[PDB]
Amino acid sequence: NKVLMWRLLKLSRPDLPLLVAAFFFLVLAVLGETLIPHYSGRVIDILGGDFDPHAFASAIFFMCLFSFGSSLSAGCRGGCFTYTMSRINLRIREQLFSSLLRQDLGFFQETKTGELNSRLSSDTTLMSNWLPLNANVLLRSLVKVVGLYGFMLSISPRLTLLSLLHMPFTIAAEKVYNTRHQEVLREIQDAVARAGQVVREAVGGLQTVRSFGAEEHEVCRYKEALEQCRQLYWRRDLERALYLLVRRVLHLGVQMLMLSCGLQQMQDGELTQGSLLSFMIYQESVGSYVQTLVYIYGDMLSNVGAAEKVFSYMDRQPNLPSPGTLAPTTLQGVVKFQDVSFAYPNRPDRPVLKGLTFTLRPGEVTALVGPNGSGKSTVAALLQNLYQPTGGQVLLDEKPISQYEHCYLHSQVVSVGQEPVLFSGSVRNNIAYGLQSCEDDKVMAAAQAAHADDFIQEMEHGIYTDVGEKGSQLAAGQKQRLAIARALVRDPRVLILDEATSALDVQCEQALQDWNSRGDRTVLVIAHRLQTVQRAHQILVLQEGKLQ
Amino acid sequence: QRVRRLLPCDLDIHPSHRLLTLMNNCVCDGAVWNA
Amino acid sequence: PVRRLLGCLGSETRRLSLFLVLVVLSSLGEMAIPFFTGRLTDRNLTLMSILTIASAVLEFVGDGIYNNTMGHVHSHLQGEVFGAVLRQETEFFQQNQTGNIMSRVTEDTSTLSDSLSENLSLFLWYLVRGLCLLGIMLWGSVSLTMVTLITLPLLFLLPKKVGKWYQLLEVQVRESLAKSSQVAIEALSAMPTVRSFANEEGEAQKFREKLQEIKTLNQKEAVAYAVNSWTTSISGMLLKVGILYIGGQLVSGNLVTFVLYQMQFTQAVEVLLSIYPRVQKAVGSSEKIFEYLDRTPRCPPSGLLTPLHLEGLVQFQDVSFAYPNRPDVLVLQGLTFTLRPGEVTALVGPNGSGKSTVAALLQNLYQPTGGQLLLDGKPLPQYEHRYLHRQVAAVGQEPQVFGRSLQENIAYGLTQKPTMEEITAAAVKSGAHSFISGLPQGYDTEVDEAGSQLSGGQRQAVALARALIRKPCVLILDDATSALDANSQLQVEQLLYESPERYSRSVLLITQHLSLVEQADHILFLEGGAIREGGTHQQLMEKKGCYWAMV
Ligand SMILES: Nc1ncnc2c1ncn2[C@@H]1O[C@H](COP(=O)(O)OP(=O)(O)OP(=O)(O)O)[C@@H](O)[C@H]1O
Ligand SMILES: Nc1ncnc2c1ncn2[C@@H]1O[C@H](COP(=O)(O)OP(=O)(O)O)[C@@H](O)[C@H]1O
Ligand SMILES: [Mg+2]
Ligand SMILES: [Mg+2]
Repeated sequence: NKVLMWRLLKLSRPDLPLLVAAFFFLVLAVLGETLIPHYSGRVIDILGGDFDPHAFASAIFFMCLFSFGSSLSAGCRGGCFTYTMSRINLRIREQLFSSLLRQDLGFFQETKTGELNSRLSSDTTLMSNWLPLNANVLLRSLVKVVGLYGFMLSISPRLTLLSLLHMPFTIAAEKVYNTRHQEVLREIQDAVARAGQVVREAVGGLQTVRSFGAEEHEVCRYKEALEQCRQLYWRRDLERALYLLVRRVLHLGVQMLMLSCGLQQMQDGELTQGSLLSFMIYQESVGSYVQTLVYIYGDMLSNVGAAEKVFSYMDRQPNLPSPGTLAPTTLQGVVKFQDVSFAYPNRPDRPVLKGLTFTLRPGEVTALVGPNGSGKSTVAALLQNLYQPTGGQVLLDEKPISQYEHCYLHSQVVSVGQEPVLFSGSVRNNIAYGLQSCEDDKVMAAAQAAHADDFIQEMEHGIYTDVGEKGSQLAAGQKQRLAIARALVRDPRVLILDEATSALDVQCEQALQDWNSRGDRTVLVIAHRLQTVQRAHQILVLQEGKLQ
Repeated sequence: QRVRRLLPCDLDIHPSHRLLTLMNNCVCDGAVWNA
Repeated sequence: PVRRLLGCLGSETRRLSLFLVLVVLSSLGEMAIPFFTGRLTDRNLTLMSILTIASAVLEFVGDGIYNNTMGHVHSHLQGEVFGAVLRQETEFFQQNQTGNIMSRVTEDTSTLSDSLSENLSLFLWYLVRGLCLLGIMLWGSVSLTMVTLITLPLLFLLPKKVGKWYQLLEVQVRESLAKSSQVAIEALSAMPTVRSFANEEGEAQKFREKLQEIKTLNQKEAVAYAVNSWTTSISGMLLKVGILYIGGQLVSGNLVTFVLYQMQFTQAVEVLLSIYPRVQKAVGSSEKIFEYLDRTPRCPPSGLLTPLHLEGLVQFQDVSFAYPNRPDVLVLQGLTFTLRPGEVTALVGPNGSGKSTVAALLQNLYQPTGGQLLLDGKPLPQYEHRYLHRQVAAVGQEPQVFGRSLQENIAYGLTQKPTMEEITAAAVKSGAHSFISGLPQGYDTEVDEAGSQLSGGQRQAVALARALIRKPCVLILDDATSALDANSQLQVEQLLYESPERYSRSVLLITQHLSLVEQADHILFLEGGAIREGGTHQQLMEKKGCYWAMV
């Protein structure tokens, strides 16, 4: 509807200098086109009547001059319209991506990432590709139609008769067609996103597919999705063709009726043969211009009204607390729970944590153990302010965890995931991930601290060697060591080792046991079994969301 | 003479949107000038 | 180069011909109006309306046929591009990231088929209308039509000269779009890690660099558009001026009709001139998809051997391997070992010694670069793909779980849907039934992407159930020893060492821990890509004292 276009104009406002230039030129373009027929008719009649070489040359010369003047302005206008289209598209994509990252983690479980990417790719183009031709035709018809209506002075009391019996017929059909056209476009979009998700899944996890030999199954699934999209495409095209047919028939009928009425006027009215054909031209032109303008306006409305979910994502407010501000220069490292109970927001009414009251202090390693699905990982997530507790509170240094600044909290408190994920890029940019500035002297110390230098040197370009997507060019132990180095390089005060030693071999399992060597860190280790944490100062046993 | 026309009035609109007319060449921008 | 864009279209060749005959009929009907009604200044109104209505109906039918044919072509091409993409070797997907591949599959095809749909009908319509106009002009005056047709080819020289530039520009634009999509997907897929390390603004900036690289090329695109729009109009007006001059020299009263037809033929030529740059741009855009469609894979073709009975006799003969991106470094150095039915062979070694590479080689993902690997006396490529991947099953070090129902994840890849009793049996055997029955929706429970909803050992249990539902002949276990719970561990050891179904299987247990390697028939120590020691637990421990677990 018009509400979304108002937002579209709101974000299109920075491009006004291009729009005024485009309006400026197209006005010049049409004022140039309005002069060509004069000299064309002049040269035609001079060639047909008594021939004269001299008047011929002047007429053709002025025709050439005006043809230069109009053509330059037309091409010079199309260029700027095309450029502002791309500017709008890029701004829309950038703002959509900047808004997606701001969402809470619950949003990313409810929606598939492949569909998100397919929407970000396709819906913005659907939003902005119509500009270089829809706006040009609409504006040109809008300026030209005013002149033909102003020629109502030919026969005054009949163009009102045009206005009062032409509108209601056309307007209703446009509304009826648009109501279905917008819906079918929205369905086409929500089907194409679902089709793209299949390609996302098939290509992302291709090694498993090849291990199970199911390439043809995925091909069949994608072909089914493409057929589902093709049906909607055909429906939209057929309905558009039907609307075009009915529009043509209505225009022909009304023109025939007015021709009959104009003939009926000439017997006694203030009309003559010379005036009648003079009037008919203006009436035909105004009818064609208005019937093109209505169609263009309706199409422009629904194109925007089709990709509504992009606007919904753009202005969605995440389910997060207000950003923190606290950032003391010194952080003690004391963290404690207070009757913390949690249930995941995506499937609530299913308590994972019943109640926890443990406390941690610096230099005293604490081990958390429990069966599969006990709730250790959710405790680690709550410590990192990834989810908010539904009961009680999490206090760090006697302050609520949500009150610390994001860039400071995530610099002081870091963790190692159960299965870490590494981003594509150089190894030094993975170890120093998320840091504005980091010298190689710190990265090489972090590599030594994580027993990583023994294999980094063997790479193709040393520490500058590229790593494939998701870390698919390294062994599992090498990924684990890089993840450990990533947490170590940030000199954290609170370190959470969520099953970090699972993928390592016995030499590294025993060598890195002394995480409290510095003696000024609050270290939490999560272990599947009690044996590996016999050295822990404090041991917490968790089952069914309750600690022993 | 007023020779008939077999092409759309505007060349930048797809022929599917042609909107057939009765007067043909009498409808173009040349007749908007007229005099 | 243009021939590919016509080869991808030439599947139907019948609907397009019918549309062409329909548009020819419509053009004839529109041309026939004045000779029946009267040329100018007209009981006579009825037949004219009848002709107009007939033309409108014919146009509607032609448009419907053309739209349906274009939808069919779009669907076929978009399916075939993906079908050709999935055939490439596993090395190819290390050079091209998934966020680039799916951007190429989904966006390039939908742009090429949109440009083709928008341009083909326009070109045909203006071609037939220009042909009719030229046919009239031939009756107008033969010689002037001849000179106009003679000077017409001169106007094609400049677009022909500037043709390649559009292709090389569009290739860069499309590759920048693909690179941007890669960053978007990589940021969106791993959101918890991005949030944990607070690198959101870094991802935004990295996306903005690609957007800036696109914005730089878009300006040149707009400038080229403007200059082309200048040149085409200048040439179009020059065409009519250079023949008005000839008419002036010639003067003969019938020249008026011929000039009024030339001023329309010149607009048809002007439109056909603007058609060309879009054809060049479309040729440029489809560079990568028409490389995917015909790039020959490096893998050997699959055979046709499907024995009804098979035994998991797997043996290695001096196998050596090197990953394609670093061929100068040999990851494996002359391995040689044999598997037999009923025995469990444990592969043990430090991190990065090549165990998972051995597992990948056994699954025929990569071909050996030395020696030969044989299964039951036959090389792996000689077997049918589906048969080979049914008889050989494995559990990855990080098993991927697809976002669908648990009954379909366990039964993934099978040629037919198993009965519910088979899935229940497999889930009980792997121990997954201890937690599957606790889910509110049971086996119909939806699974979030990559198994994010499941716990640690539950993923390994589901992967083992998926591997066991096929009743494989060779079983590989990369990490289903550590993360498993107490019940699942007992089930795993029971199936490995005491279940009756042992004697039909050969097991390659890959694990660097002592959890289950004590009872293995053979223990192979892999250090630096080469086997160092071999033998049973007592034989291995005797020659080194406290071989491992010193503390
Ligand atoms: N795609 C690849 N391209 C190049 N080198 C690779 C690739 N994948 C692995 N490597 C290298 O090959 C060697 C063997 O890796 P592999 O994954 O086989 O180790 P692993 O013994 O299974 O390790 P772990 O026990 O830690 O899981 C390592 O040096 C690794 O960096
Ligand atoms: N993102 C999520 N949304 C909803 N439920 C979840 C999510 N992640 C885990 N759960 C459920 O909550 C429980 C938390 O267990 P978890 O802490 O993951 O076990 P572990 O500590 O072994 O990783 C699990 O049983 C799981 O089924
Ligand atoms: Mg491995
Ligand atoms: Mg866990």
